[PDB]
Amino acid sequence: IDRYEQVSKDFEFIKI
Amino acid sequence: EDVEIKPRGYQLRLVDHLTKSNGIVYLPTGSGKTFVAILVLKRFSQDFDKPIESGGKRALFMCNTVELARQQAMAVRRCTNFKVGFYVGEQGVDDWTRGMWSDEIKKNQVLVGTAQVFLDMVTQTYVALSSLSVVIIDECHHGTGHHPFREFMRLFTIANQTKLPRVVGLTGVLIKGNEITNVATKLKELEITYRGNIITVSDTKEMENVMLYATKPTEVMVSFPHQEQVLTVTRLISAEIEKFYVSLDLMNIGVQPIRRSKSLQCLRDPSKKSFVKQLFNDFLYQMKEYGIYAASIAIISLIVEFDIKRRQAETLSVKLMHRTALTLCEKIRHLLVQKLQDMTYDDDDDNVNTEEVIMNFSTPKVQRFLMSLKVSFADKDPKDICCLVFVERRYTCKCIYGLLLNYIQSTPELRNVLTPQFMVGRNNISPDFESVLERKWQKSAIQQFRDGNANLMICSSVLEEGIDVQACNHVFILDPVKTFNMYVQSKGRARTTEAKFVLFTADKEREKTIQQIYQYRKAHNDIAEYLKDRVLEKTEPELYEIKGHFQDDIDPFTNENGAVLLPNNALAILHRYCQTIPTDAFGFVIPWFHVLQEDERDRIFGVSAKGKHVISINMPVNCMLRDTIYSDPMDNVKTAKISAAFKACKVLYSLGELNERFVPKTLKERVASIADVHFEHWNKYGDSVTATVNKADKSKDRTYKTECPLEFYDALPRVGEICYAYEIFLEPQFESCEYTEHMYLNLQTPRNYAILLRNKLPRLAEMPLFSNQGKLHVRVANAPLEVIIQNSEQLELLHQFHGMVFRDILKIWHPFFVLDRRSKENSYLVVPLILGAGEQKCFDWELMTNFRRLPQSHGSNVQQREQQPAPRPEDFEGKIVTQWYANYDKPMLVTKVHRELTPLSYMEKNQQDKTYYEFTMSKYGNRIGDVVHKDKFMIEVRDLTEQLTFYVHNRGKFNAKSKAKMKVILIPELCFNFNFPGDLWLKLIFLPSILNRMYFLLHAEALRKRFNTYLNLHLLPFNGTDYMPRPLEIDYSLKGKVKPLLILQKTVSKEHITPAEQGEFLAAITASSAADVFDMERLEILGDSFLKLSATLYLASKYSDWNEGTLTEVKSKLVSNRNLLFCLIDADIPKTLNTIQFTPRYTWLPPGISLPHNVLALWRENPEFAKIIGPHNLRDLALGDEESLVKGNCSDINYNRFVEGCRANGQSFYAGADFSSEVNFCVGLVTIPNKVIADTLEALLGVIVKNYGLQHAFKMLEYFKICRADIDKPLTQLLNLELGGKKMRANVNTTEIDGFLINHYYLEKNLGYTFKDRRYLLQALTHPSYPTNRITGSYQELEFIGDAILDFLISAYIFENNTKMNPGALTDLRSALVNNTTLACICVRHRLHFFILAENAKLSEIISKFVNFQESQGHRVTNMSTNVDVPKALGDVLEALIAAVYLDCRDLQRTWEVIFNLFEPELQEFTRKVPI
RNA sequence: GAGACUUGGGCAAUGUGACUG
RNA sequence: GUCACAUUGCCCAAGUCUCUU
RNA sequence: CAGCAGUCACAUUGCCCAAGUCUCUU
RNA sequence: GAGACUUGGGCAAUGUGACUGCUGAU
Repeated sequence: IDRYEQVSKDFEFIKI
Repeated sequence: EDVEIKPRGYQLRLVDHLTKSNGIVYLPTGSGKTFVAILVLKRFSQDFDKPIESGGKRALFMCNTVELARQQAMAVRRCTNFKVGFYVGEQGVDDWTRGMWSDEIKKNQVLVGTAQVFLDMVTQTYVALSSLSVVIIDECHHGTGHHPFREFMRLFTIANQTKLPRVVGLTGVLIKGNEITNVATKLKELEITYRGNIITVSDTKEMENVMLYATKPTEVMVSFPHQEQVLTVTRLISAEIEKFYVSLDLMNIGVQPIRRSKSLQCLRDPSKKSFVKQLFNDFLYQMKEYGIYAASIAIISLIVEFDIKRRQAETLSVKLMHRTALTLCEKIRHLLVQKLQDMTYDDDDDNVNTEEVIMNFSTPKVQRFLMSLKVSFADKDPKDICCLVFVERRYTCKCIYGLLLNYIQSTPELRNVLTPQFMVGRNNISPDFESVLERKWQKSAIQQFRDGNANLMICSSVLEEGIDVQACNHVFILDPVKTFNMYVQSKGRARTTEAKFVLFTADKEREKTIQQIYQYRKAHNDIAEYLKDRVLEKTEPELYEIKGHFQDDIDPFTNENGAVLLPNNALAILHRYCQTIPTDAFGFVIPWFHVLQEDERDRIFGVSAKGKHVISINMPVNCMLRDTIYSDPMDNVKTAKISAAFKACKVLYSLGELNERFVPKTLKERVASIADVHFEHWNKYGDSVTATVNKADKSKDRTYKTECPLEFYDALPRVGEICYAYEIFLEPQFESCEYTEHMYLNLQTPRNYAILLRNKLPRLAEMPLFSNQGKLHVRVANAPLEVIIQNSEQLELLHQFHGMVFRDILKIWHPFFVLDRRSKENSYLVVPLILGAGEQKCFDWELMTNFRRLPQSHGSNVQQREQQPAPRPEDFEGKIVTQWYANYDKPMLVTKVHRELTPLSYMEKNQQDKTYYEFTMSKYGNRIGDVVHKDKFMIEVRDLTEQLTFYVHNRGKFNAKSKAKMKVILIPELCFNFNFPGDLWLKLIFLPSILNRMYFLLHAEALRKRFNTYLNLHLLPFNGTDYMPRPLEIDYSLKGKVKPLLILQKTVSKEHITPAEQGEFLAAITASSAADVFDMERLEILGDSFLKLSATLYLASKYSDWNEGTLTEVKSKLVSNRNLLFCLIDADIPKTLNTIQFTPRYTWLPPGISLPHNVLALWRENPEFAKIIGPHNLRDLALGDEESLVKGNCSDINYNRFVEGCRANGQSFYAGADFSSEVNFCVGLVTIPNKVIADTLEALLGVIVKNYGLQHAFKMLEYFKICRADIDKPLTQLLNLELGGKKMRANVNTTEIDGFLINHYYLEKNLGYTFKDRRYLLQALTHPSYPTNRITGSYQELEFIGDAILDFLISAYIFENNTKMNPGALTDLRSALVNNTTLACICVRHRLHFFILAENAKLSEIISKFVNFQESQGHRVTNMSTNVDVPKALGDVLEALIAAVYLDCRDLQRTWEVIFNLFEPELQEFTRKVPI
């Protein structure tokens, strides 16, 4: 693998 | 603190119910459960100050951790009026005694401490359990299993089951573990544990306002992808990582102890080999989990930790492996940084480039962590940020910290607001990254967080329980939640309002995490359902519950005084006891455990134990029991192990072994051993090893009685016996001058006085007697003249002659004396001898037949002198006269006769133009009418001295008496004449000074014979011997190769043994107070030094399994003056010692004369009249002449007088007065202080070592039962006394020597003694700080014996080579020659500091600065500029190296040669001015 | 040769201070 | 192990008186 | 007595991973 | 797989004691 896979900036602090 | 401590709405009823019965409270953290515990103490504060023995009580506050112990100590000190005892291990508790514990209990009304401390306090029964009013239990949810809370709670059943202390349980979470299903099955375990009901606040809704202080935070979660993608470089680095694992498996490190799995399955690698494996496994886990940039700092941690491990490595083999690991870690760092630098070609913005490289190489989980923190903070105020971040592992904490610093620095929005911190549990990792271990930061990270310096808190599970922290505004759980209690307490750590709880979860494991969180929610909601649904009933009568719960394990053991041994605690005490054994080079100090094979169960206990495991315990090679003990049949390996340990402890204690207090068993008693192996004879005198006296000079001045010598007892002759007469020779030393004519001529005359003895005498050497004219040498006749008492009247006449001589001619008499013929103590007669037939002298019976009554001087009148015949001129030549007209009765010695002078005499200097007749008429004409015989005769006379104690050396000086003295002439008829010749009178004056040396000379001869018989010296020079005359102790203040020492030369050869001169023994007898020319004091120093050397060597040889401290503290009592006094008293010596200064006129009893026998009987046999009669009563016994010289007893009037003397003393102010000081000499009693008896003991030792050498002196020391003989072999020589072991010798072979001895020939080139065994040298050069001390020891043991060796050698050299120095300056210079500073100067001059092996911070610089100072000062001995500290180690290095040199050949001559070669300049420089 | 007597010097046994190992 | 300062005893230097003519 | 630091053994609670045994469901 | 139990490596927290090493003051 050349490099890691970037992840999306946006998300949600979903209630658990 | 404050008055706002008014209780919350719930605590009052809680403490109310806690009084009725045992209770446990379940409230969330931050609700003041500590305060309600303090309230419980307040309610139960009735009986605190009263002592236990009077019925008083106290309380006990149980704790879990030392940090929480300090926290609760602060919490109880802030708002209580009692006194609290902060008890923590590793100090005090293991060294305290019952007195200190009880005294602390007397003052402290409540105590706080960890669980095991209270376990040891209670099981060992320092105080009764009933002495505690209440017991406070923190973290009661741990009260299950083998945890110490349950172990202590077990003690309640076996103890007195009445008036039991109250127990209260406090916990934020009630259940620990994942067995949360059917929680009622878990609550009842803790309930029956404390036999108390669980209680929770019923008004939760109304009291939730207080719970706002512990508000439930909002619960959110972040999901991240967990794709299984890994970079190439990881697969590369793993290859050499596993290669290093394989290579380390092939390492050649030294031997290691037994290590294997918990259940004793196949072996496991040692700690020094598996620690690096574990560290690399953790590093790989971190790298895989958190990303490459995380590894970029994890690797730095690995290097900075392997560097510390290398620095702390003792063996050289470990250093190479750590260097290889360090190189591999450097390579890993190189690859990581190479990957990072191969990335980051896109942009030149260094801050943005660093931020984007942190974002990129980070794993998606850590990336989500980063952006979640960024969006949570978003450059808000620092005071708004207060949170805890919980991860799993310690290196995880450190790595996350290291990457978070870089991430914060890479973002200006977070640079000024985030200040992270980290700390972990007991595995204390260094909190620094770029520096070696040199940090000293007293304030812990918790204190730093409390100060507000740090805002973001990274922490492991250490902060989940117990520690109270500010109410943080956020909680981020980076790692997945795994346990219910951890989740509950983590959610409770967001204790403030508006707090946020953030959990990070994987995308592909999100559903199971949600399910698990929901399960925890249901469990937490169901925790309170058991108490809510509980039927309202007490928790008391079910004792069977506790009995069954506590009887499942192994039953305990109890004995007298209430001491109880916990079976679960047997392993610790067994290991502690087995660690006290003297280890070998690689001896194992732990029991060896070996489970028996399958078919070996029935070989011991039978077929009944097929499934029940049985294991044997193997004792170490130096245990008290060398056999093995087998376990009872148990269903599991761990229970079998604990049962075996418990049985081994029981067996050890049943022998006296296993310390009663259940301890490694061994202390002051080790001493007791040797002690009584020695001080056993103290008990018969009222003393013991533990008894000391420091008041009223008790056991310091003791009364002793004296016995006559063996040759004067029953020496009185009788009728029809062969009597022996030894004449006395007086040789004049002073020249014949005008002032010394008479003292020469009349003292050289043949007429002498001699002693009549019924026994034989040895040959007595000549001694000097100092008189006014000079010195006189006296010698006794070697061969006596045999005579026989042929008639009773002859013996009576001789005894009367003796009595009247002692009564008159010397005036040494007292009114109460009686002429003694019955008592045989020091009884003999003195008689004069004259030529009767040939050269041999027979009895001068003319003297005895005339001088029964001495001529009484009387006045003669003119009529009497007219009738008196004219005296012939020869009637006065040599006779004694005295003037009767004068009141003086003093005798007058005739010097010159006058046949050519007339009473109308010639002129004189004073009475010029005057005659003696005119002078006598003018001066004494009142009592002379006229001189009738006034023609043809006068006499020239000179007086004689009155002094008797002719011991003073300088009393005989004549420098100022050389001046002119008048010539005195008397008229004959006016002075009364004695027929006694002054020839015998002049010699007879010296008699007491003869007898008071003859006494102690016979005593010294007896002692010499005893000490020559016990040491079997009966050779030629000891039977036909000739004794050298008396020597003079001048130092009594009364006016290249080496020369072999004379003290040791008579040890390997017998020709050099000088015969023990009687003068030496006499000097050893005479104390300082005797006021004589010789003394014991000089020999005392040498004797003491020899005693010290012998004691140290003997103790270090018999007890090679002890430490130098115990050896010193035992030889102190062995050599103490208290021991020597009792030893010599046991030797019954004191009857033969010379202390008093010979006061003859008052205290020296005459030999054949003593006070009446009835007085002796009724005043010595009666204890009620032992010392009630004083000298004032004795002097009144002026008995009659027949009542004193023939009858031998007192009359009735004198009987009443001396029987009422004591009563009159008891009826006057004389009552209670001391009648023992020099007035108890009648029975021969003498008062001598212990400093005399001891000093005489080592004086005899010094004489013996001087005359017979070291070997015979050490052999004689055995006679005094101080150096007790060994049972296996009685004893051996002082040399070749085989001593050594695992502390005086290196425990490595010759191959490992050179690895510790970099240079040996370069030390040889200056020392000069080629070692044949370098182990002693290595042990002497091994400093305690060196890492080898844990397996090999230190140089202290060799230093201890080298000190004594050097001390004795220097003392002997300064003794023998300087004959006229008072012990003072002599041993004073010794101290200058044995001082630590001059030893350091010797060490630095000979450059021994190169080879000294040590590892310490100051010590590294002190030696260098001191050697530089000495080189700059030119090796100038201080015995200084800018107070430079002396390296006291170097002196101890020399003190151990001297012993190492000695032990390599066991010869003292080579040791002294080496010492002289070392010390040659100092023994020539110090002797001049002896710098003090 | 001895005592009486004072000035100072020298030596050894008790109390304090301090040094060496 | 040894030294310095305050208390008894011994032996001297100075000088004095008494005793021995 | 106090501060700081080093080495090593043993003890307890809980936790996941792998393997195996029995009861038991399938 | 549930339940009973065990083995082994692994993780975190807790605690004891032994050994020696500093530094300052008494």
